[PDB]
Amino acid sequence: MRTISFFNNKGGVGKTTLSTNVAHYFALQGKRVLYVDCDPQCNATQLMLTEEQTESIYLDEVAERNSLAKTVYAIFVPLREGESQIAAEITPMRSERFGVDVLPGHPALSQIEDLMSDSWQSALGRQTGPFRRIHWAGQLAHAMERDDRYDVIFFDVGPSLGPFNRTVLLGCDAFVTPTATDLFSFHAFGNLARWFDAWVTQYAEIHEGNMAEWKKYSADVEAKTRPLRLGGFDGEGLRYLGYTTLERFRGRFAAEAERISNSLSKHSNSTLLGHVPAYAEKINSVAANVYKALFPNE
Repeated sequence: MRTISFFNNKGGVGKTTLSTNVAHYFALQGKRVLYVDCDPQCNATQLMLTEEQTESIYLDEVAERNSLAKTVYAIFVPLREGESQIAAEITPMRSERFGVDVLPGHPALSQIEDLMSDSWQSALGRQTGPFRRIHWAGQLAHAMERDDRYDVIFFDVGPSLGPFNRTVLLGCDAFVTPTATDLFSFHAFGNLARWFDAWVTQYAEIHEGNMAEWKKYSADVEAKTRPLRLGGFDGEGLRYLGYTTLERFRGRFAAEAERISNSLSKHSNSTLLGHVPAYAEKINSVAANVYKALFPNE
């Protein structure tokens, strides 16, 4: 059970199209894929699901709160109420087009972004409670892997790079970063590398400091901590798979990409998965490279 994600500061329509296409490809390689839309904009959601399915979730008054249970917002209800365990009981929807179950998004995730910022804050203070709450990402990945419901999970994040999106990377085993190559796009991609190095180090403390604290007040801590896939599938942490372009910076990109790769784990590769402009000729190239890196074993 692996988790991938296509993170990016710039953010846009191309990042969400690359994501969905790669997901589709993994599906073709005979793999049960789950696509979780954690973007308030719900771009990937309103793309993989038909209007039928769409107006099916966001169908007056209190009856609207029925969508909060049919989307991804659902898994957070318990965490919001104080508890420290997501709701494994999720029910995604099949995407006929892409052939991958997708967990519909919801513009109400803006409230979950506040829940994560407050959690990440307290977690800094070595508060075991919210500490294991920022691990909701891996907590979902673990519930899936355990019930053997999916082989791969795609976490589609938004442009933001605050407390929330951070907690999404914590659930990822790897991630790619699609860029644009223009001036502003690159200037942003540069600031992105700086950001990683920053929060990854902060987390490194969050982890060490919380684990040591918990451990000194319990012995079953080694088990209560299993449900939140710490470190990923191999415990080696988040891994950088490389980047993708959508010129004058041909070097500056591959240069800053290394800073990102180095900033993270050792298994981190900083190659260039390819470019994305009958057409599936280029996308196939990327999806396939992202696949070989995620599943080196034939």
